[PDB]
Amino acid sequence: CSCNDINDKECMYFCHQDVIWDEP
Repeated sequence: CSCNDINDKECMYFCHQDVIWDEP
């Protein structure tokens, strides 16, 4: 997962989700 510009709640959400995307 990659988060820095975004918040922790959203970060962890898709972190265990493993969103290998960038543009949805």
